[PDB]
Amino acid sequence: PMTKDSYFHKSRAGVAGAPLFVLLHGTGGDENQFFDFGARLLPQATILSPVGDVSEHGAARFFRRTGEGVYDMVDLERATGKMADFIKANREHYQAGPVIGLGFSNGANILANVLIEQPELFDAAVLMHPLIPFEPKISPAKPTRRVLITAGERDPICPVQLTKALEESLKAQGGTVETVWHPGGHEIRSGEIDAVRGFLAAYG
Repeated sequence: PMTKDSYFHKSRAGVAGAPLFVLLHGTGGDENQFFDFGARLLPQATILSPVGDVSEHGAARFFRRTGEGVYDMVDLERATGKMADFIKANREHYQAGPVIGLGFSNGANILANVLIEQPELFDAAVLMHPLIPFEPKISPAKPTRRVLITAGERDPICPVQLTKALEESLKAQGGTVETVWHPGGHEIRSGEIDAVRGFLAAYG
């Protein structure tokens, strides 16, 4: 490999100075899950969509859970470090401006940890049904950071209290944080997609 090529991924070269839009699929998805979704969203962002590097007999993800589902913290740290680099490296390559990310479930989770470990990398992030189990140590982000969390209130995978708590954690780094709830489960509602559209409209 090379360094911006560190994940296998789809890409659509955008205008110089325009956002780097990185989108991260859920467990079981891949590089085409979110690609055109976000091409459509930021008509001229440079767009970047990797397939995760862990395979869970078949289903691809961005970091390892043990059997019966508990996150592997060494692998998560490994993957967070890989993502960060991958993003910085493509920033260079396309001469992109703001970095924006969007993730669903497992993908919002790797993205959330980046928000935590590199608090100053992202300008905007949308977390779709995140699950963060631990309590993040808090480092300050950029006052312009904007984050959107979308969540289900009967999501058997994402306990309300943990979403509510991730919310406050990010909110303490600085920037804004907005959570849009729906009754209902792990599914993305059309209402979530709306809020996504309204949220990223500030960026182009």
